[PDB]
Amino acid sequence: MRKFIIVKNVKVDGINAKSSDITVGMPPATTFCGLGETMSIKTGIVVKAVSYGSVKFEVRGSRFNTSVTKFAWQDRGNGGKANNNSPIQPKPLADGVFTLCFEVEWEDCAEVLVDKVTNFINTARIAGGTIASFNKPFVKVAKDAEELASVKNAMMPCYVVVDCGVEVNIFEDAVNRKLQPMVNGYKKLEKIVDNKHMRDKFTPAYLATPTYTMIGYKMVSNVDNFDQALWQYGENTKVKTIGGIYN
Amino acid sequence: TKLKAPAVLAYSRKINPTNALMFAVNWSDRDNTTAVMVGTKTVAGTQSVRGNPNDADKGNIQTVNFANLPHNKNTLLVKYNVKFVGDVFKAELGGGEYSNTLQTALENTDFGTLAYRYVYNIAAGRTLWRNRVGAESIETVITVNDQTFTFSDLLVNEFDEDVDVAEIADMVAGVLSGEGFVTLKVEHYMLLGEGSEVFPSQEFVENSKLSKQLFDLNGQAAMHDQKIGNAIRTIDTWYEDATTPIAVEPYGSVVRNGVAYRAGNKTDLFTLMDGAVNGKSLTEEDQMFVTANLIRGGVFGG
Amino acid sequence: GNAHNLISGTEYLWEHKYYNTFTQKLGGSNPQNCTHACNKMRGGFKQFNCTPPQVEDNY
DNA sequence: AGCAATTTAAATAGGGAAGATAAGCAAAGGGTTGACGAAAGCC
DNA sequence: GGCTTTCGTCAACCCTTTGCTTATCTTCCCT
Repeated sequence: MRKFIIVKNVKVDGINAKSSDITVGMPPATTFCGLGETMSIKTGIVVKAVSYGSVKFEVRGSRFNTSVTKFAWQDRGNGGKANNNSPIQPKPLADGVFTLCFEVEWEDCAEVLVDKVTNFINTARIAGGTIASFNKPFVKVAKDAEELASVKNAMMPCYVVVDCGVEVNIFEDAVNRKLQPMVNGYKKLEKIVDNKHMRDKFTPAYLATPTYTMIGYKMVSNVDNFDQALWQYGENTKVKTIGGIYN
Repeated sequence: TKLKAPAVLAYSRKINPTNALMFAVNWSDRDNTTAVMVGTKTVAGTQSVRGNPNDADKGNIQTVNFANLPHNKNTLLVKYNVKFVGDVFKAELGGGEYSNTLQTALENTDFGTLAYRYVYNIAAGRTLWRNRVGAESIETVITVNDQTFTFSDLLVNEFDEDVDVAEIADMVAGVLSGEGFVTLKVEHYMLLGEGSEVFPSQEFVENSKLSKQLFDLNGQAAMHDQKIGNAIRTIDTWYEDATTPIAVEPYGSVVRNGVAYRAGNKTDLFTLMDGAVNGKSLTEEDQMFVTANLIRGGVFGG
Repeated sequence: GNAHNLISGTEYLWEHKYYNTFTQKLGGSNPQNCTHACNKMRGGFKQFNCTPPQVEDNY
C-alpha cells in the first residue's frame, strides 16, 4: 500500500546543468534522490523513491555550446587581479519546469503533509537552481496497481526517466541504440584522509567518479509500470528504479 | 592600367511604371470606368504535343484564367504611371570612382531621342503587348504635370517625328539629364470591339491547377510593371544588323527568340562600359545604349 | 571526472558522427595550465547534450 | 394559439499539354574570461 | 618564517548545425 505526494509544474531556473564531466543537461536521478533525502532530513518525512519528469527544460546556450557563467572574484588573495575578468570554470546553467512525485509514508492528515512539502520546496533548490514557482502539491495513494497508474497519470504532462541499462559502455550504445546517458550513482576511488576542508568532519568521505546508466525519456502515461520511473537509493552507492530496466 | 569594374557595381531602375490596371470603357464615355475582372474558365480540347502522336486524340482539359471586355463596352482602358527618375549615373550600389568615370565618359549622350523613344513607346502603345493586335484605333492620353497629350495613330516599329512626343520627351530628357523626376499618367483606349478579349500579364505559378493564371489586382485584370517597363525600354535599334527595336538588355538578349543580339559581337554593355572607362571614345548610339542600360538598371560586376 | 570518458568520448563521438552533444574547452583561454589533454585537444571536449524532450504547451 | 406528412432516387466517361529559364557580386571582426612558478618586499 | 603581491612561464584545434518523445476518453446494468 503506497502513498505519494506530487508537486506539479516546478519551474526552476539556474539549474546546474553540469550533471558530470561528460553529461550536461537534465539533472540525473542522483540529484532528485538527494532532494528526496534532503526532505527526509529537514521535514522528517522519510522518502523511499522519487519519480521526476521534465515538463520543460532548456540548457542555456546554443545547440552545440552552453552559455558559460560570468564568474565573480570570490577567492581570497587574488586582489589586484579583481579588476580584470574572473576566469571561467565550466558550469553550464539551465532552466527547467519539472513534475516531482515522492513516495512517502505518512500517518497524519494530507494537509500537514502538503504544508510540510510546501515548506521544504519553498526552501529547496532543484539541482542548484532556485525554484521559481510550483503548484500546490497534492497527495494521491496507490492502493492497487490501477491506483498506482492513477498516481502515474496525475503527473501529466511530464517526461519521466526510465532506466534502460548498460550493454557495453556509454558512448557505444548512445550512438547505436540512441538512448540518453545520466548519472545513476558514483564509484568510490579512494578514502579521503583530510576532513578539515569538508562539510562534516565525522561523515566519511570518498573521492568518486560518476557511474552512468543509459536512460530513455517516455511520457508518464506511456510508461506501463510506474515502478520503472520511481528512482531510489540502491545499495551499491548508486540509484536505481523500483521496476528495474525498462523493456 | 585597365580600370576594372567593381563587383558591387549596380544601377537602379530609373523608369518605374506602376501595375497597368485594365478597365473597360466605351469609345464615347471614357469616364464610365468599369474594371475588367479576371475570370477562370476550364476548356476542353486536344493535346497536340510535338512528340506525342498517341495522346493526340485522348483529350485535354485546361483551366485558364481569361479576361474579356464586357459585351456593353468596346474599349479597353489601361491605366498606369510611368515615373522617370533622374540622377541616372549615381550607382546606388556601385563604387564612387568607376561610376564617376562612367558618368564623365557619358555626359554627351543624346538624351533627347532616348527620351523620345521612351515616350514614343508609351504613346504608340507598346505597353499594350497583345492588347493592340486587332484595334480600330489606339488613343493614348498622357498627363505630364498638368499637361494632357493625345495620341491617335503612331506606328510602333519606327520612331516618327511629331511635336507631342518631343514635347513630353523635353522634360523627360531634362529629368534624365539631371536631377528630379517626372510622372507620366498614361491612359490607353483601344477600340477592341464589343465583348473582345483582352490580354493581361500572366503570372508564373509552378504547382498550380491553372494552366494560365493572369495577374489580378483585387480581381481586376492588370499588367505587370516589368512588362510595361520592358515595353518602355524596347528602343534598341543600334545592335548588329538591327531590323526591329529590341529591349535594352546588358547582352541585348531576348528570351522568346532564343538569341542575344549583342553577345559575341563585342557590342554588349560590359565591353562598352570597360571601353568608356578606359578611354575608348564611344559612338552616339553606343553611348545611348549604355545609358539606356544605366537607367534600366542592373548589377554589372564580377 | 573520468579522463578516459572525456578523451575517448570526444574521439569516438567525433568518429561515430554523434552530434547530440555539447563542446567545451576546459582550461579557458590557454588550457595548458589545466591538463595535457586540454593543452592538446584545444577544440574542446565532447559531452552529452542531456536535454530531455519538451512538452508542447498547445495541445 | 399550435398545427406544415410520408418513400424514391440524385449519371455513367474522356481528358487534365509540354518547352524555356531559376544571376552574378561582397561582406560574415575581435575585445575579457591563467594557474602554477618564481623573484621579492613585508609583517 | 611564512606571506602576500606582481611578474615571468608555457602553450597551440579537425570539425557537427535537430530530434530525444510525441498527453491521462464507455461496454453491461438497474435504479
